[PDB]
This record gives sequence, structure tokens and C-alpha cells, in this order.
Amino acid sequence: SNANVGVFVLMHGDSTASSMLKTAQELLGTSIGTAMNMPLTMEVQTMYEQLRNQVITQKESLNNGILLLTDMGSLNSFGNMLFEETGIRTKAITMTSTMIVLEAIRMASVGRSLEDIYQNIQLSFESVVREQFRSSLQ
Amino acid sequence: SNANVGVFVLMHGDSTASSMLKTAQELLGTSIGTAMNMPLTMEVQTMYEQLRNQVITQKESLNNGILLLTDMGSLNSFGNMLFEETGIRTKAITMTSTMIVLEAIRMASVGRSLEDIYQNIQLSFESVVREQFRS
Repeated sequence: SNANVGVFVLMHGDSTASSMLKTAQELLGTSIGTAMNMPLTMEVQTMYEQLRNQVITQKESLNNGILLLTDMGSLNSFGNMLFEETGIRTKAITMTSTMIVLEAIRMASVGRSLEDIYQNIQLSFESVVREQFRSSLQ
Repeated sequence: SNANVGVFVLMHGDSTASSMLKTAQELLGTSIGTAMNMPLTMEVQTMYEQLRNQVITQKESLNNGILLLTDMGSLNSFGNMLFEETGIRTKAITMTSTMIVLEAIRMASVGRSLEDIYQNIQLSFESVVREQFRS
């Protein structure tokens, strides 16, 4: 009920997820959020099981839902998979960049809801779509 | 006529840029592209000079232009600044993630033009955003 939203950052490669999270954490002075890197030799199912296992452990601290921030590929499917398996409300967002991790952790750490965080992140993506749109014009 | 577009990945953190670049290079079997990890202690001007310094030592290898893939605000001015200073055509994409680096590196390595790469990445980025937030 007063749990902060749980933020998990999952990305392809050796240290993208963890390095992006470290950046946000150092900018905000917080240690909340969890990063997991999927190196190229690791099967997608193996990664899901890493995430699911930690989620299951911390179930009682994840009363206000989970936000999965991913880059690409199969990883977004984990959001619905976790909800189906654990019943914990999950939103998943692809194409995650440093700013998005930063904004997710900042809002999570001050107790904003999963829905409020998801909406603000959508607005950030929309701002960028528009900035890019305007740049393509010239 | 033959230069590949030079792709530069500039990200905040210990290994964000280099990790994304390595993922792309390994997935694609190519060694092209430059990553520059910017630590939080580094000044904006130092970051800029790091980029500019490499660029101007390899001008002819960049004569088909430069694509900067960046994350955060301060880096977002570097494209126009680099172009103004060097005259080498530069495009820049913010909110860079793994798939942005992947497709930029894939296109550059097969000899796609700057305008084409930039166009296609922006179109893909918008498509995925719209599908993500659809329902």
C-alpha cells in the first residue's frame, strides 16, 4: 500500500542496463531499482527466470506494481508473463534510454503510482517523437 | 564516395555507450562505430572536445557524414555544433537505446547514406513508440 513501484531494467548486452541504472542512481542519490543484463549467449527464457525469481522473493514489497524497462526483442513480453504468473500488476516499456530510467526511478522513489509513472514516460517518448519529427523537416 | 557514415554513440555512465556498441558489433559481426562513455564528473566542454578531437583527425573517413547517437540533454547540441565547426554534415538522434545503435550500425556498415539512416531510425522509433502506447 506504501510500497514504492518496483523498477526493473532489463537489456541486451553486458552492462547497458546496469550502467544506465547506476547513472540514474548517482544522479538521484538513491539505490532503488534493479538492473539485469542479458549477455548475448544467454537464452531469453533464462533471463525471464532470473527476473521472476527475484520478483517472487520480494512479492510483499511490490504491492504497488512493477515497471519493466527494456530495450528490444522478447523482453517486453516478460511484463504480461510476470502478471500472469505472480498476479503483481506490471507495465513494460521498450526502447528505454538513460532519461527514462532516470524519470522512472525518480518518480518511483517519491511514491508515484505505476499509472502516473507510465503516463509521464509516455509523454517523454511523445516529446522526442515530436522533436525528431521537427528535425526531419529541415 | 566509399566512406561509411561514421556512427558515434555518446552516453552517460561508466559503460552504457560501449556496452550498446559491443552488443551491436557482436550481433552484426562488424567492428565499425565509436563509443564514448561520458562519466558524470566530465564537463560538457570536455565531452564536446573529445568528440571533435577524434572527428578532425579522420575528416576524409567521415566525408559521407556523421551520425551521433546520444541520450541526455547536454549532448543534444553537439550535432549542430560539430557541423558548424567542421563543415562535416552531422545528424543526431537522442534517447538512444540498443535497437537504435543496432540499426544505425547495421545500415552504416552496408554503406547506407546519412539521410537514409536518420530517416529510417526516426520512422522505426516512432512506429515502436506508437505500438507500445497503443492499447
